Amino acid sequence: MASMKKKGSVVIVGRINLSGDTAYAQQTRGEEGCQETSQTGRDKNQVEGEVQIVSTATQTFLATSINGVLWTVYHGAGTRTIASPKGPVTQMYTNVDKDLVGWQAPQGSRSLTPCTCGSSDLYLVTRHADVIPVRRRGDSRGSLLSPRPISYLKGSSGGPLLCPAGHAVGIFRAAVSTRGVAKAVDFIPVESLETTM
Ligand SMILES: COc1ccc2nc(C)c(O[C@@H]3C[C@H]4C(=O)N[C@]5(C(=O)NS(=O)(=O)C6(C)CC6)C[C@H]5/C=C\CCCCC[C@H](NC(=O)OCC5(C(F)(F)F)CC5)C(=O)N4C3)nc2c1
Ligand SMILES: [Zn+2]
Repeated sequence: MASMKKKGSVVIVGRINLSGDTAYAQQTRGEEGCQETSQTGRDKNQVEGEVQIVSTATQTFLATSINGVLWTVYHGAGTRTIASPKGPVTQMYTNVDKDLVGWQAPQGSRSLTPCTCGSSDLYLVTRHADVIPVRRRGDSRGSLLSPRPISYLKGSSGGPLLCPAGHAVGIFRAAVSTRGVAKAVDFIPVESLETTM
């Protein structure tokens, strides 16, 4: 009982810069500092942007700010706190049935606006700053216009699907693959986020 360990916090280790005309990933913290920060839960780094790259001790994925909430997947974050300048921050949303968790958006982040366009021409942003066109096929499904191996999508759960105007349409959750080729993606629709709020 006295030897029971405590799981570390999720740690922001970078971001996907969507500011200019070129999307590109930036790293803000290395492996060693990530491990240190996950154990203390103290992260003094400045946060910027909409899409964060986050990591635990064993997994790395994405987290996206929408309406002042940093959203990500439960299968990445579990019930973990997130590191912040003042210590670990407890999740304000947890829904395992949706594979969804959320924390208050970090100070300095920018939030995407929920989409009300009703458009089916979407764009998935990956951890490698690829902007993949995706056609919406259902409430929670979309097909890649250019299929590719699932390797290129691994580590991008928690990333956004965006409409043509840059609104948040959903959060990337799972990949539909055949023979290792991702033909479609499963995502948490922004409306499901809005009802959880
Ligand atoms: C524990 O408590 C919970 C509660 C609810 C929950 N709900 C889920 C739907 C779920 O799914 C698992 C994780 C997800 C994934 O890996 N997601 C990423 C991703 O990148 N993760 S990650 O960032 O690398 C990582 C692991 C660090 C965090 C985007 C994928 C990228 C590549 C796929 C790799 C092969 C996998 C193909 C697989 N496909 C699929 O399950 O098909 C189903 C389905 C669908 F419609 F798609 F839902 C009916 C057809 C898939 O995508 N899985 C498997 N786990 C949970 C767990
Ligand atoms: Zn829109």
